[PDB]
Amino acid sequence: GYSDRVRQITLGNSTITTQEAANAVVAYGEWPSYLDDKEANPIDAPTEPDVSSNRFYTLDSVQWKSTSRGWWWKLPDALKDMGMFGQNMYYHYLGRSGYTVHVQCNASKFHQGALGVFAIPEYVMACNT
Amino acid sequence: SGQAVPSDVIETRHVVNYKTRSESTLESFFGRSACVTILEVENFNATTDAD
Ligand SMILES: [Ca+2]
Ligand SMILES: [Ca+2]
Ligand code: NA
Repeated sequence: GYSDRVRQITLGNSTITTQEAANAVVAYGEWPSYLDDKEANPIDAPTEPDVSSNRFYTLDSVQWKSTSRGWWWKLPDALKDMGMFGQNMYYHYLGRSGYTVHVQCNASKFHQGALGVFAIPEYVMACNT
Repeated sequence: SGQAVPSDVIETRHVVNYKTRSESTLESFFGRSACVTILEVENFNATTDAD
């Protein structure tokens, strides 16, 4: 019954379903986690907002056309204005976060096309002068 | 002097400190060859007291 194509993800008050997935990637084989005492740095008791902020936020959609060359976002930038995550981000000097990224694009059995979806650490880009 | 530390006046997490004061021991602080003077000498056929 269970399938590599069918998945549910629940975080906080939010749930995603998909019926045509292709497994899932865990970047570098490592699930996110909290910061251990033996690797800690700032000494103030941290805020851990948990369900208020650790939940799915859906960005404005973009349109894929035959002429599209692609899209980029940065993180945590893309979520800076998202509910309580954004508030916790901006009220503090320091923050860390992992992510579940879910990119959605359905069509039909008669459409064709392929999107590469990449998560890039330190995605530094060239300037235009 | 004042003695209070952060745990006395705020809520703190546990942070293990592995860092050491190795480079501020007196031996470390003074462990450098420092220039203390510049002397001058010459070699030539001297015919005056000054030379
Ligand atoms: Ca909390
Ligand atoms: Ca305290
Ligand atoms: Na220590």
